[PDB]
Amino acid sequence: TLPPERPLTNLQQQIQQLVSRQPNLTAGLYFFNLDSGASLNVGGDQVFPAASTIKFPILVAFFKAVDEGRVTLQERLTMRPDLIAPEAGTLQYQKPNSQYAALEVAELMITISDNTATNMIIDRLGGAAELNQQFQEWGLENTVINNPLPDMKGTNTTSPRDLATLMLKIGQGEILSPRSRDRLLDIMRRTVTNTLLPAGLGKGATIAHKTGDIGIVVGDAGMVDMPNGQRYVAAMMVKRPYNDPRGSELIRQVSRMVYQAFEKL
Repeated sequence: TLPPERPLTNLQQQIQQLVSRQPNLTAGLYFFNLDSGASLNVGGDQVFPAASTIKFPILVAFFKAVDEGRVTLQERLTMRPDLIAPEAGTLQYQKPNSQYAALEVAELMITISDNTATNMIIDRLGGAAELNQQFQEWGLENTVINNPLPDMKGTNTTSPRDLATLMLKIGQGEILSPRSRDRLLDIMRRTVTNTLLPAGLGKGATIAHKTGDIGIVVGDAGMVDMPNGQRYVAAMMVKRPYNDPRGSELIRQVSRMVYQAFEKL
């Protein structure tokens, strides 16, 4: 039973000030503390290229199909030539039409952001339109798969609010069965890219999250448990000049600010 949003208006103003004084960076972020209801929303509703953050909603859809018996964890998925994609991933180095357990593929999609793995999962789950439908059903108003991954062009979209709100639902025990939820969270704690939201967290904090980076956009979203007992959801996306390190640094800084604010309180 959740508390109502209570905007941390002063910290929101500080974050707003910070994200707008750097040229050619456009940020959006949404944070929500499950205990205090304290919230931060600075451009959180705005639509952004999803980059690999989209793989999080896809993972939820994978486990839903598993819950519903439509997919099993050990069934074999084929890496068809049409699904193979460059950029992040290890499956692309394997022989085309080799096969992998559905769970292994869903895992790789998140842990290492495997693009071939992602396209395999999207295909197995009925394609982009089918998944877009599901995203709408979960209330994800701006989360849309328009093209296969890696989608470097950035045609796939989401919003910080969409991502955080999905994680909030999952954190609360909605959508997925207990078994599927816990496995999803396990997988989202074993990702290899922890240079954004986690880099602003204090010692002892844990985070289930998924990053996305396509050069023109960088972002991350997840759920943090703090050693003081508190829990919050977090999502931030930054449009930037191609590969600008300022964008990644700005996420670390906002992450830090928020974490330290929740510690004070």
